[PDB]
This record gives sequence, C-alpha cells and structure tokens, in this order.
Amino acid sequence: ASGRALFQYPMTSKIELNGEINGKKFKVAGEGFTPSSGRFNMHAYCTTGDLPMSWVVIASPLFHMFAHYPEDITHFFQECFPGSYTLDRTLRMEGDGTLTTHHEYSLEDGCVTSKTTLNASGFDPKGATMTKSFVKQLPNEVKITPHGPNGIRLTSTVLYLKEDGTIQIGTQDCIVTPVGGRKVTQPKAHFLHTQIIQKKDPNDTRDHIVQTELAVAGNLWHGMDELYK
Ligand SMILES: [Cl-]
Repeated sequence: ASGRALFQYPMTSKIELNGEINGKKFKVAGEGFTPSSGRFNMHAYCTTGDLPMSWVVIASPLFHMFAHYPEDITHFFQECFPGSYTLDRTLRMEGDGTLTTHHEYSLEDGCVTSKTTLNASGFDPKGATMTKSFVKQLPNEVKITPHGPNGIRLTSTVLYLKEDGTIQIGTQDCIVTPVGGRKVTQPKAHFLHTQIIQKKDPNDTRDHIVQTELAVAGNLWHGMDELYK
C-alpha cells in the first residue's frame, strides 16, 4: 500500500508548530479532520498564550497530501508515502516581513502529523501581521512544477484582506523534498486551487482557529508543462 492507496478517507491530522516572530516565541497545536478528498480542516490553538501574530498569516503554515487530484495528474504529495516529504516555505509579506516554515510529516492510523517550525524576523511592528489586522486571505491558484531531480516547487501570490477592506500582498514559495530514499515520479506542471476559511469555536477558551482548506488540482494551463524540463 502506497501512494493514493494510503489516503482513504476519512482521515485526521495533528500539528505541532514551534514558532518565533520578532523574537516572540510561541507554540501551536491542533487536531483536524479530513472528511473527503480535497476538504480538510484543522482546529489549532496557541499553547503558550495568545498567538503573537495574525491567524490569517499563519493559515498557510497550518497539508497538501489532502488535496484532491484527478486520476491523470500525479499526486506527488501522496506518492511520497511511504517515506514522506519535507516542505520548506518562504512567505514574503511585502513591505511587512518575511517568514519561513519547515514541515515534516508522518502518517499513522489514518492520521497525518505535521511537525512544523516557523521563523519570522523583521516584521513591522505596526504592520497588519503583528497587529492582527487581517480578516481573511483570498482564494488563489498555486503553480506546481518539477524541481531538481526529485522535488517539486509551489508558488503563489496571496491577497490578504485587511479590516479596512484593502489588500496586502504576500509572495509564497515552497520546495517539496521526498525523504523516503527513493525517486518519486514528478507531476507535469499544473495548478492547485486553494481556498482557506477560518472561524472560531463557539466555546473554546484558548486563542484558536477553526480552519478549513479546499484544495483542488487541475491542469489549468495545458501549455505550462512544456516550459519545465
Ligand atoms: Cl488574528
């Protein structure tokens, strides 16, 4: 049993996230549900106190193996199992700060555990990330291409909505590296439509978020694959 056969739904998730932003150290944990392909939720919470940054910005740090792929595009993230992969992200909040994250994953008993680190340095202390002035981030299309002999790269531009209805941009890039000692067949260049929605639990006492991601792959631009050898 490998690849897509390891992702029979429903499944669950856990996260352990150790973070630091502008020298403010924090920890997040969470548990989540993946009812079906491409729809995955996570109820996270700060275990150190209040989260010292926007929950909207931390949303993408908070599981691409749960994205929904058609049969005719390789689901690289699922095909990495068994063995797993690492994810390394850079998120540049333009004019604000840059953060990085590193993710390791393990699958056991239908549950993917993410162990993530986040490091953010140089953020504007009056910016929207630190002041928690974002309402949501808009849905976007993430470009996925082969990268190196055995990886893939994900890129996106994110529009972050401030309370005043205006936008701030983030630029996001990730590299995905199989860690399983084996070559995983790269997909053709394609895109992932991603929507992140956040709400609060009616009763939880912690600083927390209840987040849902919808992530659906498609060959949006058939010609794109020719450009990536
Ligand atoms: Cl927030």
